[PDB]
Amino acid sequence: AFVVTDNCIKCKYTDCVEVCPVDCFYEGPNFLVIHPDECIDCALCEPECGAQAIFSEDEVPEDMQEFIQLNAELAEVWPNITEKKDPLPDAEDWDGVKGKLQHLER
Ligand code: SF4
Ligand code: F3S
Repeated sequence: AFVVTDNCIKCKYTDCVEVCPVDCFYEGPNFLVIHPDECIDCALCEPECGAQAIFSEDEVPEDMQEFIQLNAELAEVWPNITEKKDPLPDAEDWDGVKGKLQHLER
């Protein structure tokens, strides 16, 4: 599985969904996750994310490991998203800001 990690939060560009051949992205108010059972590890979404938030599960930084099960948990409860939409307002201001997990909205 690939995993969405902290910098997606409050940015949510959604550039990643357009290349996902299996549509396994799931949508929160201010964050996206990857459903690890449906994801086929094609890696195509990784270079599409301007916030560089997406990692292969085995390359998730040590300080963001919590995001692995968080993706799995929220992918079960959020609605599927298969089409690009406008990034969140002020996404540029939050791109690069650390510890945005504290801002995650369910
Ligand atoms: S790695 Fe491929 S299948 Fe998995 S979330 Fe990214 S685009 Fe979709
Ligand atoms: S910011 Fe989030 S919505 Fe997709 S393009 Fe990057 S993982």
